[PDB]
Amino acid sequence: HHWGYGKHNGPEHWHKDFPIAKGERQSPVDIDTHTAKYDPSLKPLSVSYDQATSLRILNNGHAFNVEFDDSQDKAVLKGGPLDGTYRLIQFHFHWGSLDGQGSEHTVDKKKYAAELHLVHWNTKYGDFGKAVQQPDGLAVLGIFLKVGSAKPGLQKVVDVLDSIKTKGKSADFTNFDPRGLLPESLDYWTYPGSLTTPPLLECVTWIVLKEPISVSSEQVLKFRKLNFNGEGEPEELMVDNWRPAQPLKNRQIKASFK
Ligand SMILES: N=C(N)NC(=N)NCc1ccc(S(N)(=O)=O)cc1
Ligand SMILES: [Zn+2]
Repeated sequence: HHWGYGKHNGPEHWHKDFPIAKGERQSPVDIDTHTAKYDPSLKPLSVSYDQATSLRILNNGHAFNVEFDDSQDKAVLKGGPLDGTYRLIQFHFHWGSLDGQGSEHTVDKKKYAAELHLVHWNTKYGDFGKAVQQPDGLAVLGIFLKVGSAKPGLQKVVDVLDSIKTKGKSADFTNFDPRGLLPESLDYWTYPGSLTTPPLLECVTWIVLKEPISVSSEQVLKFRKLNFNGEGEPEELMVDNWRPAQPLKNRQIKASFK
């Protein structure tokens, strides 16, 4: 009876195994655009993904992760609110059963169809596992997805999903360029938060881009053909794998723009 996104094991239950679920800096949050504070101390984001080395794509029963070689500074995030270098380890998405829901963060209470999370860890901590134990261990770049025109840089991801339909399946996924998932603008909001899944550790500097990317209906429909279940188990579509907005508490979200 492990955590997930059903009625019996979903977000409202997580606190029983992970009491930090009711902590002081949980994610995601609603971003009130009028109450976000423009912060002139914030720097432009530096996204350096030209040397990224994707390796594999995995259905882990919650989402699918596209994994990167994070043994060197090949794909790094710097600048913005950050004071170190953060290596890309994986990206994944959260999405809905319908286009009207799926994002984790919200903007003036609006839900997007999905949200991309590019997960990076602060190199001074040596490994991801050590970084998640630190208040500045991770930087997650969040990008909203809306349904409209196709995202050509997503299609390579979409097309491999049939090979990792069920929990525990992986497929080699080399030479994927994550630059093809970015919007035009790197304007962002930032705040201190948490992992949005168990163990819900309060280790993340969130950087949420203002400008969404557009994906096609057909692209997101392929996400919704994935399964939470393993092969040879009853089919449960992998949909609505998002945590809803959590209390802001003693935080003000900062804007890089205005
Ligand atoms: N490196 C990993 N595979 N990360 C992992 N253990 N899962 C940990 C993890 C990483 C990121 C997020 S999120 N949704 O806050 O971006 C949740 C959980
Ligand atoms: Zn995520």
